[PDB]
Amino acid sequence: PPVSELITKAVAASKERSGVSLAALKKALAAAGYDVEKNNSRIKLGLKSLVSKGTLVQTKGTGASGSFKLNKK
DNA sequence: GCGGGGGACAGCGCGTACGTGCGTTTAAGCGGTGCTAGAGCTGTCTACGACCAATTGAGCGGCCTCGGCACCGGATTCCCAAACACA
Repeated sequence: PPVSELITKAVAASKERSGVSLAALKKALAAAGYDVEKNNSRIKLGLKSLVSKGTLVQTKGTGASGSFKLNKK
């Protein structure tokens, strides 16, 4: 399954008012058996694609270093 | 021993400052010349310090006193830690 679903599912499972950090996303995907080490660069890209698709709102920071929430709009 | 909160450490981004490279300029390095100030050595003779015996008073041990400082309690003050009002 593509990493955009795994990320969206992790952000939905950890839904809050702040927003899953990249470190929490790493932890959730690793707990989901996804190798976050080798494919970290893929994650940053896929995450960026999800922000560029507007599917994730950046709530703090800039780019992948930030916190993110599912764009309910 | 325990609760917790701040700091250490991890991850990311970015932007500019440092490394690499190239061409030009500059002055370091080398050699060579010349001059003279001063370092190094020597002889003299003289004032200056070591040595010694005698004198003595300055300093050291021993006693004694009191005041400066330590201590205690009581009052004064001064930073504190969130909670509140209000943005």
